[PDB]
Amino acid sequence: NTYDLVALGVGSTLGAGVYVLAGAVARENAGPAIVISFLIAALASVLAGLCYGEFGARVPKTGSAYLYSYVTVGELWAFITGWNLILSYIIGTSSVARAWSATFDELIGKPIGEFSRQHMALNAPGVLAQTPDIFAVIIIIILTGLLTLGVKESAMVNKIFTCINVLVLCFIVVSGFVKGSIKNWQLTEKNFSCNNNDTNVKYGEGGFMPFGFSGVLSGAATCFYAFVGFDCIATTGEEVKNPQKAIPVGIVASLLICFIAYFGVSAALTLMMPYFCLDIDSPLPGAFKHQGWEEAKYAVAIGSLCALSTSLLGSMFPMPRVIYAMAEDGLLFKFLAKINNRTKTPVIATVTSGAIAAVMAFLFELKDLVDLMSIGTLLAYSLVAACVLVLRYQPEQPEKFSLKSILSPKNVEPSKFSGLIVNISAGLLAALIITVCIVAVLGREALAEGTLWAVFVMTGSVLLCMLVTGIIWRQPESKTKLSFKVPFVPVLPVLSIFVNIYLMMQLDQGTWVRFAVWMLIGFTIYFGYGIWHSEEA
Amino acid sequence: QVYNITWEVTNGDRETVWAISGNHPLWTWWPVLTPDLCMLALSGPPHWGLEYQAPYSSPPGPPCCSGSSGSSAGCSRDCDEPLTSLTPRCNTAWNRLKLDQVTHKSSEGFYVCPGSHRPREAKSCGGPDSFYCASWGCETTGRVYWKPSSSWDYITVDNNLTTSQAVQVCKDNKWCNPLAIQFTNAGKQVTSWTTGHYWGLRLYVSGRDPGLTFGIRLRYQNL
Ligand SMILES: *[C@@H]1O[C@H](CO[C@@H]2O[C@@H](C)[C@@H](O)[C@@H](O)[C@@H]2O)[C@@H](O[C@@H]2O[C@H](CO)[C@@H](O[C@@H]3O[C@H](CO)[C@@H](O)[C@H](O[C@H]4O[C@H](CO)[C@@H](O)[C@H](O)[C@@H]4O)[C@@H]3O)[C@H](O)[C@H]2NC(C)=O)[C@H](O)[C@H]1NC(C)=O
Ligand SMILES: CC(C)CCC[C@@H](C)[C@H]1CC[C@H]2[C@@H]3CC=C4C[C@@H](OC(=O)CCC(=O)O)CC[C@]4(C)[C@H]3CC[C@]12C
Ligand SMILES: *[C@@H]1O[C@H](CO)[C@@H](O[C@@H]2O[C@H](CO)[C@@H](O)[C@H](O)[C@H]2NC(C)=O)[C@H](O)[C@H]1NC(C)=O
Ligand SMILES: *[C@@H]1O[C@H](CO)[C@@H](O[C@@H]2O[C@H](CO)[C@@H](O)[C@H](O)[C@H]2NC(C)=O)[C@H](O)[C@H]1NC(C)=O
Ligand SMILES: *[C@@H]1O[C@H](CO)[C@@H](O)[C@H](O)[C@H]1NC(C)=O
Repeated sequence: NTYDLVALGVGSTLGAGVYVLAGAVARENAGPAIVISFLIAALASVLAGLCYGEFGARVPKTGSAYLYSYVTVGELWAFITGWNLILSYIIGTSSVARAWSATFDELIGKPIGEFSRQHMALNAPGVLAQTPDIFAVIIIIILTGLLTLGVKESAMVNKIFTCINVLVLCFIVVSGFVKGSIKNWQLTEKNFSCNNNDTNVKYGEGGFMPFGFSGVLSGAATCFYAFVGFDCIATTGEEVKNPQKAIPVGIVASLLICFIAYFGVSAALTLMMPYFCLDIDSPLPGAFKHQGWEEAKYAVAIGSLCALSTSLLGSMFPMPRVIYAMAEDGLLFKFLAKINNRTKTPVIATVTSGAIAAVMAFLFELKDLVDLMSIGTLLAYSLVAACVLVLRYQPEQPEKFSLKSILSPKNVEPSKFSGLIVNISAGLLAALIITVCIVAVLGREALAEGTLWAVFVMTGSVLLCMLVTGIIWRQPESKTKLSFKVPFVPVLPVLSIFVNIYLMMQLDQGTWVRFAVWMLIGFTIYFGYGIWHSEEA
Repeated sequence: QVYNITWEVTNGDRETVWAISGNHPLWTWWPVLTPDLCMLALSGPPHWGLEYQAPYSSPPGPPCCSGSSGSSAGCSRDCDEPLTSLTPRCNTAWNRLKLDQVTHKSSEGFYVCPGSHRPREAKSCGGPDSFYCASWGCETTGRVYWKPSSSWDYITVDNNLTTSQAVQVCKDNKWCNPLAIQFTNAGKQVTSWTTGHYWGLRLYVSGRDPGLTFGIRLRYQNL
């Protein structure tokens, strides 16, 4: 049964993440040190997964983090989680359509792509895609037509596509270890000449870590989105033979298998061809071509187009479903809630989300969409971790204080006073890790210089973080039995939030601006319309 | 009588990496030597990335896309990207920009310590393994915040170009970390330059303080 749990996890986790991400990271953010970027992103994911195990344990009905938040924590928190999940699905659809279109375009040939270069130009690389992906828009419209018609993901074909994906991954790893050479992890100025006449290349230092540990951290922040999919283990639904013991082993084993796959594939990619000469549109096939195994481009083309499909469909199928769920609850506009009588599907929500994903794929680069999805997913996961941390200390439902009551409560089970102090402590602690990450990222050079203000704020914030975590620790936990519990509930959720926020802070200013605008639209919808028409009103 | 005097600056291997010449009487001509800090690193320690480059070799590395030659095949944009993650070294135009920044930033900098010509009281300073800078107080010159100086060291060392002047020279993919070395009065009275004197130079950085050895020597012939 544990074997089945780990299988479910590996299957649910996207297998197309490395095909599109490996090149973009290994060329723009990390080098061969992407091998390490995948590791950190794995660990950051594991901390999240364990929390999900408890979160899905707190609600007997299986569902998304939206439903769990709405039942447990309330309207606003659930709205924010669902809106982040909407962004994750929409932008994941956009990114996977980008990847699939790029792969097919390179396979068919550049002239097919060069039609866009002839007839279209956004002309704003910084805030707009250097090249619009019209064909990804065509893919998204086709798939939205299929989903509106009622076409649904097929289990058997998905299994077949996952098997072919894993076989091609094994072939890629074997070919990397056969043809690849360690010299590509030791490149110097002597090897800083690329055969193709491609300009504005980011040579960097060269070697194994050309862009430094900050580049490794930015890649890990960008690689966090690839490990998404382990939720299905926490939300398994079926009964488990040893829940709090089988669920965590399954989650960790699935994430370790995914890390092994990504490590092997990125290692092969960065060993066969120089990191700075990687093809962002299609890294793996071009890397094969560089080594003279050009025929392999077809095999990868067979695998990649399958794997990306299993990703795109996976993102596309639930994208309307969250919109429908929120619209029924009144959080989102009711016109999305309506379901066609002919299709028995939420046609309007599917069409709207498809159009948004198509626009995002058209106007924005692959890395921009990737980082926007990463920031949204990291915010959602940090919110889930905070939700578990808070709920562990609230009393089971049907201000002034004293230092003795705060530091040494004598009650054996959570009182409402204990719940309020834990709520306040969680809020203060969240703000304080935000400050810690700000100083560690914006004040990073200031910290290296040892300037008094930066070191003072850092030390004070870290010590007060420890103190707030301790005050949470001192409060009694809920005696309620759960099918799963995060082991170190005072520490592990806090470390999860810390890692998630730091990874978010690694993302570019453009990603933060896009995310801020998205959250602003979400809050405008909620405060202007959602509150008043909520079905619980 | 007037001779063809040549002042030569050599790497740690005592191979000439820079020189200037003039028809002057011996011990009367004391020009400002302007060797590049990167020339001193040719065939030098591995950190600088020039340990296999011969003296007088051209600056290695691909051109910056912002150079006066404009964009070209394989040009780097690292010369425009933030340099915070780069190592201060001489191996690339953007690494030379980072070295220029480190040598110019007030907090960072470089310091120089005397070699064999140091007084015996400086024996504790250490040999070439330490670049004669095993501990603070051995440094006699160089640009750092505490402005070290000596009444007996034979040279003073400073940056030659300002940051703004050096940035464009770096983007052109040329040698762009020129030092300015001036003979002190002690150096002007010293006459052992025929045998050459050697100094160690180390960057003041949050780390191992990478360094190199350089030398100054006089050659002369009839003219
Ligand atoms: C006054 O003296 C200087 C220097 O004297 C030189 O060093 C002494 C120790 C001794 O060995 C002298 O015999 C010797 O000349 C004279 O300047 C040198 O002049 C010669 C030619 O007369 C240059 O020889 C080289 O010739 C190469 C082609 O064969 C040419 O490519 C070289 O240029 C490249 O390399 C030099 C360094 O070798 C570099 O500085 C250039 O920028 C270029 O990359 C070079 O022309 C020497 O290089 C000259 N300099 C040195 C340090 O040797 C000077 O001519 C003399 N004047 C009079 C009036 O006597
Ligand atoms: C799943 C359970 C059993 C173990 C979870 C382990 C994590 C809590 C550890 C493993 C690796 C750690 C990370 C490794 C490296 C870093 C980088 C660190 O920042 C730097 O080192 C910055 C350096 C620079 O300025 O360049 C911030 C914490 C973080 C994300 C660490 C946070 C804590 C992590 C995720
Ligand atoms: C990177 O460049 C270096 C030097 O240009 C290469 O090292 C030489 O490679 C040639 C192969 O043509 C050998 O004959 C030499 O013996 C090598 N010398 C040294 C000192 O290594 C190196 O192979 C290049 N690496 C890559 C991946 O192209
Ligand atoms: C080092 O500094 C000197 C002095 O600042 C520079 O010499 C100047 O060069 C410019 C352009 O050739 C002349 O217009 C000035 O008259 C020179 N000044 C003096 C005092 O000679 C020199 O160019 C700098 N760079 C190097 C490599 O020496
Ligand atoms: C290199 O440049 C030539 C024209 O000078 C061009 O035909 C060729 O396609 C270029 N190589 C590439 C784009 O890989």
